[PDB]
Amino acid sequence: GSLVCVGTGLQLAGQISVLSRSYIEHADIVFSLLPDGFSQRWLTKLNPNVINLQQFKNRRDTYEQMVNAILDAVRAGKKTVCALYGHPGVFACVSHMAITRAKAEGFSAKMEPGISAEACLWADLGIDPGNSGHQSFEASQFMFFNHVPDPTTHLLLWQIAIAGEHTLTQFHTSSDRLQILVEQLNQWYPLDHEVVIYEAANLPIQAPRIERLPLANLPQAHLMPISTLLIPPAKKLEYNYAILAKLGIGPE
Amino acid sequence: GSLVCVGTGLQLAGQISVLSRSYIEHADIVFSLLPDGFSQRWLTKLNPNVINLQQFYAVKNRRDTYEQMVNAILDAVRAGKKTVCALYGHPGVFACVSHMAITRAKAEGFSAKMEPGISAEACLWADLGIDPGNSGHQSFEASQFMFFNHVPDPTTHLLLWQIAIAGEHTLTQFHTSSDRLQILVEQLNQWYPLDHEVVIYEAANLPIQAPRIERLPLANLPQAHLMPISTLLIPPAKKLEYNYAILAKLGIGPEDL
Amino acid sequence: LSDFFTQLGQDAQLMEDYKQNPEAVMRAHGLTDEQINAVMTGDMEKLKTLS
Amino acid sequence: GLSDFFTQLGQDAQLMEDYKQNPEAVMRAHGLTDEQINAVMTGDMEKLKTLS
Ligand SMILES: [Zn+2]
Repeated sequence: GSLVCVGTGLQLAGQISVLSRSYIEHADIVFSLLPDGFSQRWLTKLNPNVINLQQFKNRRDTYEQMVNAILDAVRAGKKTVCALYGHPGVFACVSHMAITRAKAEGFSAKMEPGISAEACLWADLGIDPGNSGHQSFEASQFMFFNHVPDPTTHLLLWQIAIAGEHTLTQFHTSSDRLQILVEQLNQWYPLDHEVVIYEAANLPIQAPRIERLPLANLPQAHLMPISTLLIPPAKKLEYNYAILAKLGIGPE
Repeated sequence: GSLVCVGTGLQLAGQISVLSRSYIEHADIVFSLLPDGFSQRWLTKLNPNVINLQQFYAVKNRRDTYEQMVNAILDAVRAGKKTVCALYGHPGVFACVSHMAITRAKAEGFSAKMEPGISAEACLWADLGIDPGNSGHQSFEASQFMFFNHVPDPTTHLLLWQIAIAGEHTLTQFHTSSDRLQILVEQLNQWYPLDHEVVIYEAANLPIQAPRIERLPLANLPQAHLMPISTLLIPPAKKLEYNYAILAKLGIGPEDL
Repeated sequence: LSDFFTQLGQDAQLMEDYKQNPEAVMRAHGLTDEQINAVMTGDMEKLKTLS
Repeated sequence: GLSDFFTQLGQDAQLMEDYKQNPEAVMRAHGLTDEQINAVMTGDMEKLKTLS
């Protein structure tokens, strides 16, 4: 048995690497975890032997039954291939878990890179991150932990739709959660600061969503699972005189 | 006609979108800018009508070479040719030519888009098996991280790109690579100990070739042999700490999430 | 319908032909006006039934 | 010849798996010289650009 986790991307059918697609064709069994059903049908016509994991209660126990099911196949000695949405190693626990436990059982397990929502964002917004630089955080993690963003460079917040996802103790709406985030970002960015709600197109007949709005209107915004918030810089660059001095450049 | 830039990823042949590959197949003309010749042949067999843009290079300033590269592409678009540009990795990440060609194409009113592809970063995550959404992720251009003020969050993975030419300027040439690197080490020492393990990464081109993954202490960085595509990965130095403040509002504790 | 979105997402030729003449190309595969309308309108939700 | 191989290896998952199981045999079945197989197996990339 063996495990190989591949990514389909955001677009349908067309946004998967030639190789990753080959893995699905030659897989003895495939474990799908895609959003829409158009993607689900496609996969099937790509390989008849497909086990949908959506069939599988806390997320702790859901992924435990998922991983367990994937392994069973690998333990039986079937060349297993796990097809996930976008990139199989980006905001994806099932893969890292499965690979980890397969490595722990001596089985061969790896992961092929695919196109993440971020890779799409750069193209759709004609942004080159290489020159500009960027930062990425899971919205929730950015709330529950101490993350100090650099407001001179782009800031992406993934899974902004489920930001503040936690166990129930008090009654808060999503807008209440988003309002807290807005307050927390206010430590660096003003309320009138323009942000962008990006949503990668799934279907080739659909265009990506690129809504701009002040940070203050985020709570009211209607968000989606795959929604990501882009927070462009709000502070100007400054010379790093310290390091410039060392390099040989000072007042010049 | 139209312009469409596509990325071939890093790996040869197999690390490209099914659609992007289709574009190269059903295109009147194709302008290429790929690394090795194995990749150049691959493209040829995929479409015989290929113009290699490596020829526009040298003595000439880069912005001049690009000017020509870009003009050559528009010449095809203006001519009414369904043009496709085949770039390495992601056609938008570290790609002045694509953005220039697309911007200028759009200006003249030509239909022009950019299809996303697999970047070196996309590979870095899979190769090392690191999930950026785990502890976060920060990317900077080394030189830009040295020239300008960028305070990194040492709870996240920090990526410094183009580490080979880190600090390269006309007024810094009197320094050797080892020197500039040393200066970068002194800077990072502010957040990262000298013993901290860092990783130099380079994605593979050929399927029989492996990605460079050299683990070493930050201190031995100045000695390390770097490559133009080389990138530095500084893993976290501190474990994330809860925002007990924000946890207070939602009325939960660390044990509830 | 599903086959069309699949071909349209993979085939760069069909991709372009679509932008040349959306409606006509969708006929060429065989979609009703109600669908073509939902595609042209922009109601993704609409397509939750023609599927 | 050698170029056709690398191209196939990069895009076929089956062939990719086979290679990593039995590099030599697989290369032999695609008619590579013993020198090519060697260069590949020693990872001498300069000598492949020699034998192209
Ligand atoms: Zn990133």
